[PDB]
Amino acid sequence: CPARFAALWC
Amino acid sequence: IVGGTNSSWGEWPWQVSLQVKLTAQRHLCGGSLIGHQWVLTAAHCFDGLPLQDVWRIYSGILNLSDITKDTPFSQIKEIIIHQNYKVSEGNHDIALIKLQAPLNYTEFQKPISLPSKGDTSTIYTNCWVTGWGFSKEKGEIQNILQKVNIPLVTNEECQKRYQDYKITQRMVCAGYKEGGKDACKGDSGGPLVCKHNGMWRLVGITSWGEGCARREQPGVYTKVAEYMDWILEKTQSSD
Ligand SMILES: N=C(N)N1CCCCC1
Repeated sequence: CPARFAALWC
Repeated sequence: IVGGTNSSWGEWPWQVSLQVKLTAQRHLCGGSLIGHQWVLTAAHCFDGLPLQDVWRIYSGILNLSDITKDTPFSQIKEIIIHQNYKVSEGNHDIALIKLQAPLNYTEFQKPISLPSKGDTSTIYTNCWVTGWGFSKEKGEIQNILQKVNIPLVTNEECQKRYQDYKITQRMVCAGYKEGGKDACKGDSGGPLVCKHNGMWRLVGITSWGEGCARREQPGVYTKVAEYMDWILEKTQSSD
């Protein structure tokens, strides 16, 4: 997942 | 949640904690109970995950440090990720989870109401975002469920802060120009709920934003009303 998303390893 | 406060019992009875256990157990994402056997969350919560046996879903829990070995939890029977979700793109960030057993409803474990298809969010003036995510960038998971009051912003104003992403009609944005209040890491998939005439409904699913609580960088949420045909079709077809 891209950095703009909120999961822990995005 | 940045700039929020501690919630009390029964305020957000639809909020769940989606956790995994491999050798250790950790909170990964939020979700909303929408039916006796259905949780609604974000598709990106499944990116980089093993198969679904790892998941433990906690409902009727206010405080994650109150969880023990004997605290009951739900397990996953089915994961339905939106067919058109692609991770690098980020559109249709929505997923259904079917639980292995239906939950009995209590004052601390109840479903959130859903909007109608065709809903303009202009009537929602009192909206809240909840979760156990970081309270700052480069922060840590919070123990007591946090709540914060955030205004919705129009898609036109949201789009100005985000080149080069397209803010579509299927998204809804919320934030302060001055920042300081926002969702953050660990809040993914949780509810954006608005109270209208005494009742709460799910308006958005926590999805993305730049960092957390930055000035002029609103949080972006999947607009639930724009997926109500999908939600109804998938839950009926499964059931
Ligand atoms: N609203 C913000 N800032 N988010 C959404 C959840 C993932 C991290 C960023």
